[PDB]
Amino acid sequence: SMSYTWTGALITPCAAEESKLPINALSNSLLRHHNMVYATTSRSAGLRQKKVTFDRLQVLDDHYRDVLKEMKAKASTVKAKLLSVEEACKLTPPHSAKSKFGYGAKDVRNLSSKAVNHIHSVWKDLLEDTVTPIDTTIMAKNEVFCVQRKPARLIVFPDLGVRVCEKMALYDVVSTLPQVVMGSSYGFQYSPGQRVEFLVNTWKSKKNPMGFSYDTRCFDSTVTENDIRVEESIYQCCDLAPEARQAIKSLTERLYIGGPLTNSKGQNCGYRRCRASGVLTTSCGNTLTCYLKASAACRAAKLQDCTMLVNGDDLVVICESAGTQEDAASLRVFTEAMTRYSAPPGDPPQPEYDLELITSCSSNVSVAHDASGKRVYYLTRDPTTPLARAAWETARHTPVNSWLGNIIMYAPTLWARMILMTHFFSILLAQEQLEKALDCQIYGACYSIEPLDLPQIIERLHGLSAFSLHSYSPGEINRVASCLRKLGVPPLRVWRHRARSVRARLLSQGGRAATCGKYLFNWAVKTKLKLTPIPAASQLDLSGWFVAGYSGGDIYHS
Ligand SMILES: CC(=O)c1ccc(-c2cc(NS(=O)(=O)c3ccc(C)cc3C)c(C(=O)O)s2)s1
Ligand SMILES: CC(=O)c1ccc(-c2cc(NS(=O)(=O)c3ccc(C)cc3C)c(C(=O)O)s2)s1
Repeated sequence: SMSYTWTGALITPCAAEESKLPINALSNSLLRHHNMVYATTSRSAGLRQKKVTFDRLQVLDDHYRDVLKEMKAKASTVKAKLLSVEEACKLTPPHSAKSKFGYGAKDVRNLSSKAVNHIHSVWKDLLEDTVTPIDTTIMAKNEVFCVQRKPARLIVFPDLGVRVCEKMALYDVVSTLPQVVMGSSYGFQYSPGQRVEFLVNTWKSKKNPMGFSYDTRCFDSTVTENDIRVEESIYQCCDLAPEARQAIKSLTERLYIGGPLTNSKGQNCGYRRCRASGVLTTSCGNTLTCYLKASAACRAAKLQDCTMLVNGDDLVVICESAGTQEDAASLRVFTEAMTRYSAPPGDPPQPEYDLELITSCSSNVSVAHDASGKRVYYLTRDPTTPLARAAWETARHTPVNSWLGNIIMYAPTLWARMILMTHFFSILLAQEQLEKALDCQIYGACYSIEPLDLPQIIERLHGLSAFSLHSYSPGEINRVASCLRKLGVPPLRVWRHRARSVRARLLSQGGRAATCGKYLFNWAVKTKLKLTPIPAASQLDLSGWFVAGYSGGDIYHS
């Protein structure tokens, strides 16, 4: 079974595409080596098509079935509700792709009769037809990176009407089931601090810890019909209304298992027989399937007390070491088993004995010290991509503000604090847009956030320690300094000066702005302040922020 089959029609763009970093009067203050940054375009779609097109083979043994039976037993305890049309509509992002049937995200969010009527019609069709493949659009994603160039990734999604129907039938399922089936192993239930806490405690739970990350080669393409039907059988274990059962069966047969691909010009590009990257179940399905295969593989490889952390296709395993030589052999067997389950590795997995050396979800655990000198572990990552994207956002407004999402997720880091916060608050101040809400993404879901609320948000997600970390590790320091040299990003003395300036402007503004100045830039002054809990913090409603992953799920909140 080929992951895809093609007709020859090109994967066309839906709008003008820029590959080179746009430059304005602000660019240089952040990055000088402009030619290092680029954005992927449909022009490289061909290359990607060749990488994601291959045959899949699967040999399922008793370990696989034993793990599956256990997962289904847990899924049976779940009771999920069918969402109402209005509820599903409110979860639609304001700028989500418009329907091909005469209405857009705006009409959906406002519950217009035209949109609500078509949605209802699509729903009825799902109930009465469980065989006809549903159309999907295939587009080349425009993503920014630093060279040393990768081809654009591909996104496959059904019409807006179908997406609302997916929410109605499955939102409650994909939001509640993974945590029940996988418990503490389900990664999306954790905020960055909780993820670090889980990784550290798990590591400490082993007499002689050993860990490794497992990178599957183009995971979506390795997902087979069997995998997708297996996922449906797990969903069906839930206590569901009969109408929901029918809808899930229908969406599985007509959309999740596969279907035709249509480019932006309306031409048939081919056919998909693997995971669709732009459906509501993409994250939950990848997570369940990755966890199923990995769990079974741990048994085949005989790993001791293998604890796992799964986020979609991202997998991290921490177990009890049985000796260096043996761990290496076990990992080999693990990879062989994963391969038999149609989850071949991209990069061969290697055993690590230093927690901080394991990268998962493009991040790693590191350590610093708080105002009290106490050791504190936090999540960080290589800042190259975040900075390249920040450069792009410096001269171009985008649907998703990566800089804001990165400040929220990596607030305790040296780079997010010194550069991202300083640079963007400087711009927000000059343009008087501090109070303007911006969209960013957390675990795949889109959120509208006011920059002025960052202090509270950071306090709630990372704790006051995020505003006073210091004495970072040499490893982290060198990686940050190397990245800055590579990109041609100005040094500390420059950022410290800009930070003091920004901090002074914010303080004068008063209100929330002053709070931003005091907490976000305390590191920039020589005579540090108090920094005590923020009252308004408790006000913020962060429920649903770290519950589940919705990558490509077309999900919006507030
Ligand atoms: C290349 C480069 O600019 C740098 C390399 C290492 C640097 C570092 C500056 C520090 N100290 S600091 O100047 O007080 C500082 C600056 C900025 C923030 C957000 C926090 C703190 C505590 C470091 C540390 O304490 O570990 S590492 S700065
Ligand atoms: C307290 C603390 O750890 C720090 C305070 C300021 C730091 C800084 C370290 C730097 N550079 S470095 O690449 O890390 C570096 C290069 C060469 C040597 C010989 C040493 C270093 C550290 C800074 C800068 O470039 O502005 S500030 S690091």
